[PDB]
Amino acid sequence: PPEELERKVWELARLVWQSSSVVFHTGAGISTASGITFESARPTQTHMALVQLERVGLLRFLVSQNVDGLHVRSGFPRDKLAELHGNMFVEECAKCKTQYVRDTVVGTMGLKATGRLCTVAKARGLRACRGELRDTILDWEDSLPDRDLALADEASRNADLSITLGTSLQIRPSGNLPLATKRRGGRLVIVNLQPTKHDRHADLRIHGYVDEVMTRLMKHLGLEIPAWDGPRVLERA
Amino acid sequence: PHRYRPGTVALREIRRYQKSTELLIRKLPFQRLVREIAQDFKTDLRFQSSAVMALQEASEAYLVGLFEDTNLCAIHAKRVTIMPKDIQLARRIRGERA
Amino acid sequence: PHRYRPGTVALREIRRYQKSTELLIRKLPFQRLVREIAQDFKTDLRFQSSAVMALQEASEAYLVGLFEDTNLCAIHAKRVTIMPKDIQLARRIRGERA
Amino acid sequence: KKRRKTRKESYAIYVYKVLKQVHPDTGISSKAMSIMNSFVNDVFERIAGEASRLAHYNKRSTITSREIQTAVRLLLPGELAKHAVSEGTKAVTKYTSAK
Amino acid sequence: KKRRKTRKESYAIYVYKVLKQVHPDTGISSKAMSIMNSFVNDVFERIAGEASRLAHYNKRSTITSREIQTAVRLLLPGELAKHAVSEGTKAVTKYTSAK
Amino acid sequence: KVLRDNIQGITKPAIRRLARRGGVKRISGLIYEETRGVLKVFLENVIRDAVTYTEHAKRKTVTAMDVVYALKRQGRTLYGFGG
Amino acid sequence: KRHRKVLRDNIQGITKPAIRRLARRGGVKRISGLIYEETRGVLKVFLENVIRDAVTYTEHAKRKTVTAMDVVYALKRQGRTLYGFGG
Amino acid sequence: GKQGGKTRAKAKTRSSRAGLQFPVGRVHRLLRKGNYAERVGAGAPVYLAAVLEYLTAEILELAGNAARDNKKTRIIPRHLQLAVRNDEELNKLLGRVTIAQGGVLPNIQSVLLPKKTESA
Amino acid sequence: AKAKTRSSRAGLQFPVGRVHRLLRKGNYAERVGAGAPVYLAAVLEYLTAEILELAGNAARDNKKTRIIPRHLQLAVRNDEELNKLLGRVTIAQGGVLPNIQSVLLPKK
DNA sequence: ATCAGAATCCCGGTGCCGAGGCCGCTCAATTGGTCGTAGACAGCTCTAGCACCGCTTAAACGCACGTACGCGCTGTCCCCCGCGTTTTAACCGCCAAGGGGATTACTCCCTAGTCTCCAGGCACGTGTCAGATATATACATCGAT
DNA sequence: ATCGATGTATATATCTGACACGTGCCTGGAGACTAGGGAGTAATCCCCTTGGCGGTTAAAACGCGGGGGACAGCGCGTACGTGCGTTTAAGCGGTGCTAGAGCTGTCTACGACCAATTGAGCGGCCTCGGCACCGGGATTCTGAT
Ligand SMILES: [Zn+2]
Repeated sequence: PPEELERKVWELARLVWQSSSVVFHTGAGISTASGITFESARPTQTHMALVQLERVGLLRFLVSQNVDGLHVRSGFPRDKLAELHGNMFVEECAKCKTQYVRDTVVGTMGLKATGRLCTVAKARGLRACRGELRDTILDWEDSLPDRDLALADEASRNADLSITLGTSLQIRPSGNLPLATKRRGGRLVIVNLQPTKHDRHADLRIHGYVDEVMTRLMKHLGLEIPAWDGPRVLERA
Repeated sequence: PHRYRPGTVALREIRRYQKSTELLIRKLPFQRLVREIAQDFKTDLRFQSSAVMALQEASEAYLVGLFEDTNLCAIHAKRVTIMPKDIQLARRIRGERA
Repeated sequence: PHRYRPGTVALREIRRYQKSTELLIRKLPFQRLVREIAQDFKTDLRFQSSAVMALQEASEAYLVGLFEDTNLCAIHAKRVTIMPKDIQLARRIRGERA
Repeated sequence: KKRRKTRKESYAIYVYKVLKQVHPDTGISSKAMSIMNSFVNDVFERIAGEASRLAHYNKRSTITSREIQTAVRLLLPGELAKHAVSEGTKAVTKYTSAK
Repeated sequence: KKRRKTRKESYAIYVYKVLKQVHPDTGISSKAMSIMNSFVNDVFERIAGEASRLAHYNKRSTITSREIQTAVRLLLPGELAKHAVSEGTKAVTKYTSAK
Repeated sequence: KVLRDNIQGITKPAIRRLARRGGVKRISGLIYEETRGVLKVFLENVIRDAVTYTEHAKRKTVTAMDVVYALKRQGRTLYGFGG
Repeated sequence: KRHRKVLRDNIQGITKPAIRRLARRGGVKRISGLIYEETRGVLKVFLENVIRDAVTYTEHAKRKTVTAMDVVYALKRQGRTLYGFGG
Repeated sequence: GKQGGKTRAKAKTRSSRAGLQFPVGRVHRLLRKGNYAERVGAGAPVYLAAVLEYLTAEILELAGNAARDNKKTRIIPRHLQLAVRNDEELNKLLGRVTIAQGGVLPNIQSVLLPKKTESA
Repeated sequence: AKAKTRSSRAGLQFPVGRVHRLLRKGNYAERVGAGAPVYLAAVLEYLTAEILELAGNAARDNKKTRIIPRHLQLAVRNDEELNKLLGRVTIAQGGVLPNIQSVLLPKK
């Protein structure tokens, strides 16, 4: 019923307000929610509200699964994000592990060679890196992007309130990282209409449309959601 | 009415071209190719006539020796027919493609 | 009761011996082999300790590089098992037997 | 003891002095140093040998900045050659400054 | 005329003189003579180059008959080397007769 | 077609004759473009050295000696044109 | 025997598991049982070719020990340069 | 007058004058004693020292990165092999060289491995 | 006294005195000892005598009286030791040996 | 996938011997300078390289046909892998002892350098016969009946 | 097994330009000489190499079990070889022009040699911390349920 949903979303606004180290986890539904190209799709309200929750300090760190890269497109500060499956906008240097950002999507997938040879110049007048650039799409069930996993695990081992939006926790280790927030004695909240394997484990369970919940949550925090002012590219908060 | 069976005239061509001194590429086409390549390195070059002949002798000897090693690979794989992967295996094992 | 699937331990062995860098042939047998070979060229030769280590490094690196090329030949013939004919093809294309 | 010492030259101090310029907080083992010393001797013998052939084919007596430059351009592949040529010209022009 | 002759040296007369010693009725074409001249120059460059390395490794300033002999023993394969060293010593000992 | 590119001057029958001179009985239809790529790479490596020897001599003409020295460097010594 | 020993059969000391480990470093998954006698043959031919040169370098030097530099120069001649032994 | 040299110039080495770490004087002395040509001009050893220094700085840059990735802080022969073989220009330059104690790059030919599930 | 060329004194046709200049002016070493040019001339003569013997026999088997580039290639490649000495050399206009792999030939 | 439980990873302790710094001394690099010739710059001449014209006919091109080869799949056998027990000799640490590397001092045989002498080897010329071509004719062999 | 027509062979005469030989010229090999340093040769120190022995315990060798790989068969589809008629342009010969290779002359900036002066680089010694080892705690998997 809508009155119970509203009371549970009020209590979620209290949990989010009161918690000192909020970690978001997101899955493909929230970015799909505009009716989903990866280049042409504008970010959904949920993403923009996450940016606004970040702006007020109601977000410690962000994890996502969404291969769309709309978190990257929204210029959510890259340093506070993990996109555990890889992103159609992001490639990496093999030889020296620097990263990049681009106007075009990468297009290839599976950690294959994208036809660019890096750009990092060097003192002492040595060659530029010349190292092969490689796509970030993992294919399936390898070791994740190493830093993105370490940070996501670390933040989970260090968070008092995880919140999981448009998420099925079923992909390991990804959705299991939210059990490290729980295991240390932190709270857990899950928001989905779909089933999930760890569904029993949370402090609060919501069933409802995630953009409606997040729009309500923002209204209860007294915050306007920022409309997207075209694409964003902030490496850093 | 008459027609020789397939592969027998190819086998006659093996038997013939292995008996001869002659160069096997057309000479003016090889001139234009050598000039097209050299113009990437320096504009307005000339060639001695014998410099083109030295390039043709070396390049035809190289292609023949490559095809001989390519044949060894095709035969080892239980094929009569040379394929691009045989050229690539020969060139990898010789240290050209590595 | 427990039994690894044949080929999976062999695969771990690859990963381990590619990570490592020590010498793989036993040192006393290699010394005696080198002395038996050298005895055909001169009687009563003596060897510096580093000279035998350098022969082992060079011969052991050559054997490894030959097995890479042998594996390429085995794979090209649609096999996973290396055989004497693969060593023979690699040595023919590299110009060692040719 | 007994005045029987015999000095052996090596590139070791220069390779070390270059290493601390490229990576200040890094060291090198005695086997890695022996490998680097052998690498320098090989590349030196290649470049000097081709500079010799270049001089001889042209009937010149002198190896110069030319001959070394074209030996380097023949021997080194790729951009390794263009960077080596840029560094050689930079060193020779700096050395010719105030002549 | 104006002295532009310049005088190009070759082994042509000596390849011919050896041919007539071995097969008196046979002759040799100008392309084949050019190939034989190139073969001599190549084998000369190899043996002289290996003799230079042997002299240098042993800190010796002179190429002697020992350096040419070891260079031949290293370069020539199999039985061809053993006949070559026999012809080499025979020539050197004959040249040292009465000397 | 009058607009021939120079690398297509190394005709299919010229490649067949080179393969037949090398003892090849049967030739796949994809061999010809691969063989042209191989030949262009071979000629770029020999010509780059020959042009380097030409420029080093301060002259505008590529000579038979510049090609022989390029081939001797590549480890492909050619007898016939000089020493 | 304290002096003047003669040797034979030492080639079988290049053990079956030693040949296996070399094939492992070179990426080999599976090895036919005939490979060991073929690889011993190849190793012996290679090792004779390096030793013949190494010993001709000792003879040219007029000394009775094979040194590391003799082996380094023997390998360098054959287009197989070894770094790390003082060359 | 030669008493100027006895009291002035203070031996500014050809290396320090050219802005180099490698020994110009030693490279020159080796070019003269190596019998490479009858004469050796003043720019030849400066150029050659600059090139040898560039190539050593290139290998030490890549070897120091390989050492750091292995969490080590002293370079060992393994790091030189990992540096040389992962660079396409250095691997071609050192194509006939074996490095002692260096081993080989971790590499399995792909048809040897098993295979995996998917769900998109 | 009347001059005798060092070749005739050494009992060989190749030019000892020329090979001595070519050594001294080739910069191979600081000094070239008097036995070195004699030994090197004797070896070059022996190697040219072997290749010309084999080439003359190949030409006579082909019923020609002049040696041409086929006969030099036939002589080198049919000999297991000259082929290994000339392993990387290519001879202009020499062709290749007539070989066909046994499995390519007809079944009967 | 749920359940403990391996199976391995991450970490703090310990320890040793190899890397880095310091010292002192000796010999290789630097300095200033002179000598003479390698080679850079200019002027000329005449080779051979590039460009164009048109003619011939060998070669490349392109389209048809069909045979045989590539390679996809499958079944059967045996050969190689993994693991458990026993046997072996590699390894290591010690100790013995002398062959032969490496360095030194002596010293004379050898080879760079020199001037002048002269005949060998190169370029230029011309003649003819080994070989290439055109034509006639016999045998070898491939493939169909 | 025979039969036929195709291509390679073979026999002939005939015509032609490359090689073999002859002659003139000038360059470089030779002859006899001198000067000095390279390397032969012997005597010594003492390093490191070869040999022998006794314990240990890691690796090699032998066996046995069984499963996954080699590879021989066979089937099917398309790709490549042989052929023939049409189009292209390579190859030839001839004529024209002038860029640049090649040689000769003149000059001077460069670098080899040399002696005198000094500090940059080597061998040796010593300290201590990067890292090989590991035993202990956790987690991060893989087998047990
Ligand atoms: Zn990079």
